[PDB]
Amino acid sequence: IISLTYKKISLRDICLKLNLDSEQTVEYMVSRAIRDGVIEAKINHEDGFIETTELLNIYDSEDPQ
Amino acid sequence: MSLQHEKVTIAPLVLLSALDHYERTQTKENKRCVGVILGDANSSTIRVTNSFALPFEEDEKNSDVWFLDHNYIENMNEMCKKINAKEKLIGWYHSGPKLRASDLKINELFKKYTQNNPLLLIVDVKQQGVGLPTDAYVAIEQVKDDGTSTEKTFLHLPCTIEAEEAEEIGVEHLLRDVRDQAAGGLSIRLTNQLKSLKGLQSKLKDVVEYLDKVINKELPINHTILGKLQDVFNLLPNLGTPDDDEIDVENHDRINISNNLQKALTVKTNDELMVIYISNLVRSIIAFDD
Amino acid sequence: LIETVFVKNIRMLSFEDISKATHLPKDNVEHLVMRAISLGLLKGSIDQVNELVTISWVQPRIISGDQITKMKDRLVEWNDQVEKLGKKMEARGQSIWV
Amino acid sequence: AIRDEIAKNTELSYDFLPLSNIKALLFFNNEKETEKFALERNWPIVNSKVYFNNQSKEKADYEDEMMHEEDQKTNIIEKAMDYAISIEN
Repeated sequence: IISLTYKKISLRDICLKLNLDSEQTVEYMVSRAIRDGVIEAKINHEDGFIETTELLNIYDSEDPQ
Repeated sequence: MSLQHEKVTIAPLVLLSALDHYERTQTKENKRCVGVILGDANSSTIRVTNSFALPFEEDEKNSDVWFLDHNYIENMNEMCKKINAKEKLIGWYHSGPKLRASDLKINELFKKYTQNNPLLLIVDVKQQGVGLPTDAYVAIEQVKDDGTSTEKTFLHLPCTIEAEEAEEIGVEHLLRDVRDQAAGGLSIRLTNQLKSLKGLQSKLKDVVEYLDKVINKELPINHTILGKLQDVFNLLPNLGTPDDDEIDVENHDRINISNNLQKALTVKTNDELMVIYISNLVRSIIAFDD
Repeated sequence: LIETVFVKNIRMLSFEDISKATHLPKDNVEHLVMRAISLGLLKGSIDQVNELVTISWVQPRIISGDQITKMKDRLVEWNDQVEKLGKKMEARGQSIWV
Repeated sequence: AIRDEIAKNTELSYDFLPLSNIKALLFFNNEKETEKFALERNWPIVNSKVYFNNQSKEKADYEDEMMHEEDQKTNIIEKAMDYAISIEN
């Protein structure tokens, strides 16, 4: 939910929203989860936020086949 | 005189005629047959309506020695003029397996009767190849950039076949076959597809080994042959361009209609599925009284 | 300019390669290309934003001993390419060749 | 076991961590252990930035190097051939 609603959101805010313990703790969550593709995002470790990568419009890709 | 031979339409009647005359003189073992070609000219398409044989004995010591009856020709022409008066000399057919350079001197002889540029129609009587058994040529004068003066030479004319409405239905009456080159049903175009692709693959193989024969075996260099290959390379399609991405998008669209129509027919057949089963229930009642 | 496009199998050139060949600034590569179009010795269009000259048509010219070899190899690649591909097409759709 | 699992996940997340940020996440007690672990796992540390993307390229290349491959991905021609022959039985 947090990733869909806020495209770019610092881990700091997620801690506030979902009461996670620290920046690290949620970092680990996302890191494991995107290997599975659940969240479908990429982390910005230097800038301190999660940047979502879902954008859509695969009627330019070859996906429909 | 002129070049107006851009298309040559050939009646199927003439091809059948050519084989009949070839056998009824029984010219075999590298003997030739020559007959006149009658038909229209002064039109970009050349219409081959009719032919008739001329007596022509071709030597076996040489190819430069032949007998041809000039007096015969006019008589055949005036008679056929009485039948239909749209027929004039437009050339002569040679029935050899392939082309000769002693046909050039014969070509010049028929230039006298014509008011067009003589068509040499090599009617093959060997039915070689799955495509046409006709190549066409017309004798034309050129100079060329090599340093060659006043050449006479034969330039290939693309060959096509047209037939009249009465003529075409005669074929249909005679034959009932379904034609390995036909583009009919799904299975038939599937066969045409693989046949067409391998057709190109054969011709391209010849060019590659023809190029070797120029540059190691000293076949002649000509700018008409090199120039055509240049065109191929210059207008060659390219992929990964924005043209390619639109193709793929056009390609999903066609895959989309197919998927819709696949689902549509499942509904119709499932309707039949039910109705066989209802009919069974009724027929069970009938069977019990029976 | 006509030479470099034809002999290459690519038909896009960065101005950097043309500038170093003809010893021109970028100002004059843009004229040179423009003149080729006016005369009709080449036809194409320009990206001064990609900084390419994308040529799309080359005038046929005389073809010499060296070029025939270049022309030839291009034809071998395409000839082999149909042949490998036609095997798949023989293999696929086996049931129906009717 | 914990280090390798974290090592996999971090490839997706980003392309580089400074050396210090690697040591905390992948649980070491020496910075020299961190760097040696990276070399053996096929990450280059060049200017104190790891390049997770090396090993992933290398694994991916291997897959394309073996050949089982044309039909698993299924060409365009293959799909269209399949349609017609299902109908025509």
